[PDB]
Amino acid sequence: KLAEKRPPPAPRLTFRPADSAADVVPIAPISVEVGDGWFQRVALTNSAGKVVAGAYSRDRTIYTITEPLGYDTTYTWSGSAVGHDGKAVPVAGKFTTVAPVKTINAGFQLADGQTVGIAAPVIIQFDSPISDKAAVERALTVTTDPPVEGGWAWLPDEAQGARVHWRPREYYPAGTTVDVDAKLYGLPFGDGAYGAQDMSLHFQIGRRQVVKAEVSSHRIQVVTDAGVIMDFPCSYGEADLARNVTRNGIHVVTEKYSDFYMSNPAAGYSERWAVRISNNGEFIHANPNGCINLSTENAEQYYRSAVYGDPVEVTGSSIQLSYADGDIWDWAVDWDTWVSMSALPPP
Repeated sequence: KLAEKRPPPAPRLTFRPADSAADVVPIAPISVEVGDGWFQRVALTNSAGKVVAGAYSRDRTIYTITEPLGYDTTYTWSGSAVGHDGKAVPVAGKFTTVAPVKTINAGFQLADGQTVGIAAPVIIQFDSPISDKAAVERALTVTTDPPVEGGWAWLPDEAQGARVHWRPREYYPAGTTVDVDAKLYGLPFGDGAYGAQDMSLHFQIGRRQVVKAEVSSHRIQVVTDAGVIMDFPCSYGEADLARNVTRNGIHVVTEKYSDFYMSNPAAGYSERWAVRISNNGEFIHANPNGCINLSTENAEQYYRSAVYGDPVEVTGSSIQLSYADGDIWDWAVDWDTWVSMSALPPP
């Protein structure tokens, strides 16, 4: 004659990740939901007391974290959720994120905001080898305006570590803007290594400028949208021996010196108005070898015009630019060879 009804349910809390889990990836989904009830308060702190941000998805059945976490850190839940009957039951729990075997840092070779020439590669250099290069490359997106075809390619690791290069197939159209996103935080690089940090880079391609360098011509031409703006007598390597041959193929300008003191394989010299076109010791500069030599006042005027990433098309030479010459050799190989240095299939 009285009640005899079985009570309304207890709230059911489901934790992702679950209580006491270790080796949790710092960008994994982190949540807490309640059925048969709604949350009254939820918070997540790390071991040091820093709240980690999150918001409740509607009809407060779920609370989700909205910022990445750290490595080798233990996180605790605190809160309560009220059931049907009105009594509140605690939201308490723990977990711990991964400590990686090592964290592999990386960096771009250009700065955000840089304006570069129509042949600049995007260079990402790491400070360790990389076991799962495909996993890392799949974390790379390049977005161009206008959109342009290109590819990622891995070069042989340097002493500092592995390194990957992005090249357009044809030259960038002058003015193109470039956005590079590397989502490497919490990404396993394999063999227990993890990305150190997400990286992003914004830069612009500058004015179109192409150097035409036909060795048999004893001239160099500098051509922009204004046409031939420089046609200089010059001279190239005598090509007696191989050390004095100007490499064939499309070079990239990297560095330039008003006034410079160098010593490295060729002999050793100190010069003026040098524009470096290879890490092998080739320059456009003044002579008053390997290099392209101009009069001092023609070397100066070119030197001022030049920009990182400008292409230098050398033709009529008998040794083609190569890995053996150091960076930048990315334009000395056909496209099918470039897509073949991707750690992924070749669409």
